[PDB]
Amino acid sequence: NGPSRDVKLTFAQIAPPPGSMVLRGINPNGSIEFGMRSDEVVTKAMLNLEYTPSPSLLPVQSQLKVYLNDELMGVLPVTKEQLGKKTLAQMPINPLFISDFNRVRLEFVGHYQDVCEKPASTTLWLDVGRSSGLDLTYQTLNVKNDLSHFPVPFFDPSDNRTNTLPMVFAGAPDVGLQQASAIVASWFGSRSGWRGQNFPVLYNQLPDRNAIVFATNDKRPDFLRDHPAVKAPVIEMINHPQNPYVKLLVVFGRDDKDLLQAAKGIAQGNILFRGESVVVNEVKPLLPRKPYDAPNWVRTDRPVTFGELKTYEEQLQSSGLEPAAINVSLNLPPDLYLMRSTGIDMDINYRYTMPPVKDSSRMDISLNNQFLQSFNLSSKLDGKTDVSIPALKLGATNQLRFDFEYMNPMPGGSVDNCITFQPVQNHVVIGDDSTIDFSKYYHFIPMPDLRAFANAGFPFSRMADLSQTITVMPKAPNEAQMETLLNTVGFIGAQTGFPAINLTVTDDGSTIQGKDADIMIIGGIPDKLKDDKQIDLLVQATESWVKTPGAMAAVIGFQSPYNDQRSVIALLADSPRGYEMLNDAVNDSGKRATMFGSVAVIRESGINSLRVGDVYYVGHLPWFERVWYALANHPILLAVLAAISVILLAWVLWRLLRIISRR
Repeated sequence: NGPSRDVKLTFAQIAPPPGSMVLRGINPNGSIEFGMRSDEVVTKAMLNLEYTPSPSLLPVQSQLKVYLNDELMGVLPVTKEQLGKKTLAQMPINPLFISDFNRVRLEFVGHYQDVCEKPASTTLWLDVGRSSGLDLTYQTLNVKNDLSHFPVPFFDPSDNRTNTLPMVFAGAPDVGLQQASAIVASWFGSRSGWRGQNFPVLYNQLPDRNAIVFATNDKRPDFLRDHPAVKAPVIEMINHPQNPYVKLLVVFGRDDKDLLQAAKGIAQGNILFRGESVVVNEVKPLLPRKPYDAPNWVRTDRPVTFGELKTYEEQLQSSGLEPAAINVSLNLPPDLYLMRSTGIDMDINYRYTMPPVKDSSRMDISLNNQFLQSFNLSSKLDGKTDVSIPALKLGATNQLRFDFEYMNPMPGGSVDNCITFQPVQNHVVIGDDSTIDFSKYYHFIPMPDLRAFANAGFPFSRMADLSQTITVMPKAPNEAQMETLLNTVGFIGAQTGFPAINLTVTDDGSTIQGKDADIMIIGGIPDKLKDDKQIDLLVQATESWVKTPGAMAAVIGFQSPYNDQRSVIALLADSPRGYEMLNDAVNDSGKRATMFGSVAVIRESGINSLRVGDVYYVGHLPWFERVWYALANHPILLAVLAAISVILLAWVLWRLLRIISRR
């Protein structure tokens, strides 16, 4: 037996509630995409359809095929009495061909006239209902308990849903255990990517999921008893003592240092986990990380050529009668200075198939579903394309999708004589020689803002490995403080492409005096003031603490009075219920992006965002070129400065004239 999940997914083709997709004679293919977890087995597959055929098609000579993976298992011909009203459709699918990946697509073949039919006509059309999709039930399988498939039993990069793995601790962690948990949590985030993370911690209890257990040979979580003492950090894959269906991950050691060493090995040496009970003895770094070298972010040392931006094999080309929209996902750091009116040029060298005659076909480059510019598609077949695309996103993932719109050439040809021909298809490819320029750009941005932090985590992800980062926690943190820390570092790890293994966590504010690093505030300050006046009072309340040493959830960020070059970030609450709603506010991207300014108070109903305090700037741009931007805004003042220089020239000329006369 075992637990089973009954998932329900609709057609992969876009179908907004305003209007569902229609299978016409020009595009009769509708594909459904799903993936397996490499651990579940399909027990019962069911497919439901609600189709309404037009009454202008022959019943017998019109059918639709159902494909699971390049094969058919049944057809559903339309009867004479079915052409008018809607009817349900039940089609079982044999669960034998579902190994790891399937493309369930349906094709429509129909006929409306015998002696002469016109392809891609309007009189024939098919549409499906809203509730039309596969109904397959998964089933948990007994894994062979092998550690070589890391991290497949914990996180398989094949699901479209967010993961949720708890991290049970030994109870009341200390200064030497929090940092190791952050390192492991961050490495999951660097692998989670856009799927999202959720890390609910526990204490002295074991859940019914694939959790992770931490032990230091002392104060074991009341189920690791009778285990002999270990002389080395041992990582096992023991199962749940009550049911052998979930897989845990215990980490052993002798003290705080031992567990930290084991955690670093997991996040770095993931390619040599063999068998079971893998031990690590010596893992040390050799070289630091160059600034702004996150794998997800595009590098600026030399212009890239879409070589590492493919992240797929058959993405830069399309085929078939209707070519698909080729898209490229790119992320850029938010440090690119604005107010330059320059843009980013392109060097696209796409090649296509020669059309027969001048069909006036056009190709348009779209950006975030917005029309930008269209070109011609005739070469009497390779065309150089240079364009500076404005209006980027600067922090969020912005796509550069563009499609190839082709009209049917010679639809009927002759009207008096019936002509029938097979539909001809064509291919298209963009090429890997197209480059974009990021050679010499300067880093400059107003620092006291949370939009950059909420989109890319700039105030903390300056270094890929987080060489300088200071986090403070109250003594003996409860579930809330650990829960909000693990998600936050995972958010930083998710945006970047390298786990944070060099960060540190302290327990008091005495060690941060004079330190040149990234100060981060997590926990709770005295919260007693009324709801009316948190806009201004909280500004000095947190500042007074940094210098020396129906719930509320406020995130703030201001200048750190230690270096005048780094930003502090503070997360405050009053009740554990506040932490839970604060985490839910940042986990989802639906409303988290709607957060700008310094102070962002989280309320039960809505989010009130405002900007207060004195702003400042970050980065190191040439001071000589700074005046160029300042003089740009002041047009009248620039003329006055030139006039003053010209007026002073006359005084020098008068003195020169007197000197010339005396000469």
